Amino acid sequence: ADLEDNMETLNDNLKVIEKADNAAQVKDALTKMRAAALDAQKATPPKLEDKSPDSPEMHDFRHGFDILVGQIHDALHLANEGKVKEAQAAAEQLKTTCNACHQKYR
Amino acid sequence: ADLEDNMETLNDNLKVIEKADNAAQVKDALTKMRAAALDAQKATPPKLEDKSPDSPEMHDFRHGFDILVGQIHDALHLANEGKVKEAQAAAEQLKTTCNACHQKYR
Amino acid sequence: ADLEDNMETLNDNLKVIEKADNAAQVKDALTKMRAAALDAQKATPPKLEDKSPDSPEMHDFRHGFDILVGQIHDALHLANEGKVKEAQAAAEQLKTTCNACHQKYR
Amino acid sequence: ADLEDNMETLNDNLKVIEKADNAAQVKDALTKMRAAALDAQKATPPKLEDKSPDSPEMHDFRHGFDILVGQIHDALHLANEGKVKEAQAAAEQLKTTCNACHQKYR
Ligand code: HEM
Ligand code: HEM
Ligand code: HEM
Ligand code: HEM
Ligand SMILES: [Ca+2]
Ligand SMILES: [Ca+2]
Ligand SMILES: [Ca+2]
Ligand SMILES: [Ca+2]
Ligand SMILES: [Ca+2]
Ligand SMILES: [Ca+2]
Ligand SMILES: [Cu+2]
Ligand SMILES: [Cu+2]
Ligand SMILES: [Cu+2]
Ligand SMILES: [Cu+2]
Repeated sequence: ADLEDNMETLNDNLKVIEKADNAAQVKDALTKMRAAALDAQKATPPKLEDKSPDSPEMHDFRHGFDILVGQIHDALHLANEGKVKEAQAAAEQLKTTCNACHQKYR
Repeated sequence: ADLEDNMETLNDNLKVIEKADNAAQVKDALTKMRAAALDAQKATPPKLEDKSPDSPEMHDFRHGFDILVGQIHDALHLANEGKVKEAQAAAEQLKTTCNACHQKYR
Repeated sequence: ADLEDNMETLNDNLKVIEKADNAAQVKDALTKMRAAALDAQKATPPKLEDKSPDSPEMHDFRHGFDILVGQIHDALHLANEGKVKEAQAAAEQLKTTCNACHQKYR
Repeated sequence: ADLEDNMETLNDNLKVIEKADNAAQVKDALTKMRAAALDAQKATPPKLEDKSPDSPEMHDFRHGFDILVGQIHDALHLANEGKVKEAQAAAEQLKTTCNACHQKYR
């Protein structure tokens, strides 16, 4: 799985979550998103390939995934409580984080 | 200040950003919006007055401002970089967060 | 309050959490800690008093409080599950965030 | 890599850090520790092999690595700044987290 595969996984599972009916479905999808986000975190994206590995952009890029992983964690806790709609609402709000990184680095 | 006063401050400064010509103007407005958003986050809106404090609705309400504050943060970084048009675009994109909360709780 | 009082409030409420008998007590202390952290966030620390307000040091100083606030939120959620023992553990573990900011800026 | 291989990497790099006479070398070693800790967080340890992942011990276990990675991150930043003494100090303080987990789950 490269960065592009990780992004497919994140995108697909956000949709799985908003379509889901029960807490197990949401938990399973969030867990897949967590793995994909942790995987993507070490990647050098195409738009930063020509920058220093030690650049502020690469630092910030990696931190974008820390934010995303943190928020997935909080959503996963809601799903573990069986709070389907609250967990779905939290997953929906990950989109701001997806967008924030895309605006800078995609 | 109270919730509605915070909301007027958010709306007024969005208009200020829209009309701004330089990065200082935008930075000042975003700074004011951050403070308004943080104040608003502690409020109990009229439609949730008779809901419990850790209720799904109050939890969701508070988290809406977390999302808004994060978006202000990113817009403020652009204004800090002297990127007026980019910061204005980011400020514009805030509106979906305003809209989403209004749809539920206003 | 000033920065020093905010710091005493953080310390004192950690003690309150360690000693707590129930979830309400934990929630109340965590809530106080959030307020203290957000107040401290607005302060200029002695070690950075002569630096610019948008300096990378001031930027990082302010963000240290965001990390702390996020961890307080997570702890509050455990208390709200009635998981007092786990919430107490999470609160004790906040100390690494305290210590990290201290190494740089205290 | 498995739990034990990652743990040896962690221990090896701590010794490297303490041996080192320069910040740049410390930075190199901390980077490898960060990768190793993150690769270890996936694991179920022998002593908790009977538990589910959601259990209080396994939740506490997983968060142990979040604490460690956050500390490695802060150490890395001090090394980035060419602060050899501060980074080495931060590194040796990692052991408290190493030991706190061992005391409970090794
Ligand atoms: C759940 C949140 C996210 C979703 C749903 C998501 C979704 C996607 C999708 C579908 C793509 C490929 C389609 C396209 O290029 O337009 C993509 C690309 C990309 N994303 Fe994300 N993303 C998320 C979070 C993030 C985050 C947090 C970062 C940075 C920290 C990021 C960085 C990138 C980059 C650099 C690309 C371009 C990859 C390439 O061109 O190979 N994404 N994202
Ligand atoms: C930049 C984004 C936002 C803007 C520009 C904005 C603006 C406004 C305005 C102009 C009002 C009219 C109410 C009045 O002043 O009497 C209002 C009300 C309200 N807004 Fe927002 N808002 C924003 C974000 C949010 C968010 C994120 C939430 C919830 C998470 C929210 C919740 C509410 C509520 C509950 C009211 C009704 C208050 C009352 O009736 O006293 N707003 N907002
Ligand atoms: C719950 C975690 C924390 C605890 C228990 C705590 C506790 C304390 C205490 C007891 C002091 C000494 C107060 C005095 O001199 O009167 C202090 C000082 C200080 N703390 Fe913290 N703190 C925490 C988190 C933080 C964080 C996250 C930051 C930075 C983001 C921070 C920045 C500072 C600074 C800059 C001082 C020096 C204050 C001065 O000299 O005026 N603290 N803290
Ligand atoms: C930098 C800090 C750390 C160091 C230096 C360290 C060191 C070690 C070493 C050398 C081993 C023995 C590996 C072997 O079998 O050859 C070990 C095992 C172990 N460590 Fe750590 N560790 C650290 C962090 C942690 C953390 C944060 C946790 C828990 C969150 C943890 C939990 C464990 C457990 C459960 C074992 C038993 C492995 C087994 O028997 O399969 N360690 N550690
Ligand atoms: Ca697909
Ligand atoms: Ca939608
Ligand atoms: Ca009013
Ligand atoms: Ca008014
Ligand atoms: Ca007691
Ligand atoms: Ca969190
Ligand atoms: Cu960093
Ligand atoms: Cu929450
Ligand atoms: Cu920032
Ligand atoms: Cu957790």
